[PDB]
Amino acid sequence: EGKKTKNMFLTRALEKILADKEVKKAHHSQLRKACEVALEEIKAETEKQFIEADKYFLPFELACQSKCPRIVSTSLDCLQKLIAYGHLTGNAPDSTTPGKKLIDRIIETICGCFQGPQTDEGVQLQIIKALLTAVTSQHIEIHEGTVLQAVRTCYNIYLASKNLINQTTAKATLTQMLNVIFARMENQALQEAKQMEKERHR
Amino acid sequence: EMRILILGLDGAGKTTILYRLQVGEVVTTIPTIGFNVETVTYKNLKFQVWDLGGLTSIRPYWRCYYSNTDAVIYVVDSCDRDRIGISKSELVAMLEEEELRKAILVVFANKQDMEQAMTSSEMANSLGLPALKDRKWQIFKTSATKGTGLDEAMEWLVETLKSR
Ligand SMILES: Nc1nc2c(ncn2[C@@H]2O[C@H](COP(=O)(O)OP(=O)(O)OP(=O)(O)O)[C@@H](O)[C@H]2O)c(=O)[nH]1
Ligand SMILES: [Cl-]
Ligand SMILES: [Cl-]
Ligand SMILES: [Cl-]
Ligand SMILES: [Cl-]
Ligand SMILES: [Cl-]
Ligand SMILES: [Cl-]
Ligand SMILES: [Cl-]
Ligand SMILES: [Mg+2]
Ligand SMILES: [Mg+2]
Ligand SMILES: [Mg+2]
Ligand SMILES: [Mg+2]
Ligand code: NA
Ligand code: NA
Ligand code: NA
Ligand code: NA
Ligand code: NA
Ligand code: NA
Ligand code: NA
Ligand code: NA
Ligand code: NA
Ligand code: NA
Ligand code: NA
Ligand code: NA
Ligand code: NA
Repeated sequence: EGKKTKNMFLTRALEKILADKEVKKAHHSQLRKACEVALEEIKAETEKQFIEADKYFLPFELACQSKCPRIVSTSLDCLQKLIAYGHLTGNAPDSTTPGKKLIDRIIETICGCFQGPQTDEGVQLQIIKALLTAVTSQHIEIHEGTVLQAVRTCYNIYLASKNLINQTTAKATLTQMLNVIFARMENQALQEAKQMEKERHR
Repeated sequence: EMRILILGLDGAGKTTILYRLQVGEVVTTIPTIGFNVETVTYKNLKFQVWDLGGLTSIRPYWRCYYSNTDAVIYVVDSCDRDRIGISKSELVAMLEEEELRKAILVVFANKQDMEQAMTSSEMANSLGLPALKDRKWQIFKTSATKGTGLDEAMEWLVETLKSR
């Protein structure tokens, strides 16, 4: 089953960004441009004919860097839906980056939306959700430095947050994230051992 | 302002219901792993609605989110005859939890749009809803793929929250 849903998320999120007030300003002009350019391509390719999300990360990274919680939340929610549905894999390494890939840069952008207690509470929540999804996603391979970063960010939110709902979520998210990571490590060890037993038989 | 959880076994239609309530569309979904959370507005109380995964391995995490929960929407596959005993088992477990003592229960017999579906009564039985006390609750036939049931169930729920 091949899906329209990827596209709806990408386009509707971009539209919501472009539709927001504070993005009209020249102060968010780069963001405005990025979103219009991305849209100009996704629309142009959707009437023709797969749409590859990896190429369109720039508007979301920029939205995340905005000084408007509204823009940031919208960006974070879209990224979580993108990663979750497996449209945003991020398996291409930038230049200085390796041994790291696009995905590590995406998780890092997510983590950087948290600036301490003063961070908007809805953006906090959005950060917890997206990290949980990222870290528990079976599609993507995440560098362990990026894993530890994800982990540290959730725990920081848990300490610093004034919002009890957010604290508890952070708490629950950490436990699940950790349990998943460890389950996954143990299973990888298992597969490696099995291959090795198989090779052992020349 | 009001905290709502959507719970139930995997495949039941929790996530589809979620986005059918938020933007009135049938979204294509994946098995939920990490929670979903959305702001929903039925005229006119503000809702924070949480959607957790119903896979076996995720269910123990449900209670981590019972804190301060105002109401629970519990979603059951009306065609899952094999597993309705498990929905009961889980529904029983969660309503034994002290953090949910004053939460409103709403059951969605989902996938009613299909012919193989069980009835409201048969399902309310198999989930042991009559033996519930002191619990405020009601069961509702629904299809999330179509529109049937959602508006009646939400209206009930909304009134019941006000009333309390
Ligand atoms: N026929 C019919 N199918 C439905 C209905 N609601 C959901 N489905 C389908 O059942 C499957 C499960 O939908 P989801 O909403 O993802 O189920 P879920 O409750 O979130 O399951 P988990 O995320 O694994 O916990 C999907 O393929 C839906 O298309 C319904 O009302 N009628
Ligand atoms: Cl998010
Ligand atoms: Cl920090
Ligand atoms: Cl705030
Ligand atoms: Cl753990
Ligand atoms: Cl070898
Ligand atoms: Cl605990
Ligand atoms: Cl009650
Ligand atoms: Mg089922
Ligand atoms: Mg789901
Ligand atoms: Mg779900
Ligand atoms: Mg409302
Ligand atoms: Na437009
Ligand atoms: Na445009
Ligand atoms: Na193409
Ligand atoms: Na949002
Ligand atoms: Na490795
Ligand atoms: Na909150
Ligand atoms: Na619509
Ligand atoms: Na509260
Ligand atoms: Na069945
Ligand atoms: Na009890
Ligand atoms: Na108490
Ligand atoms: Na009583
Ligand atoms: Na009605």
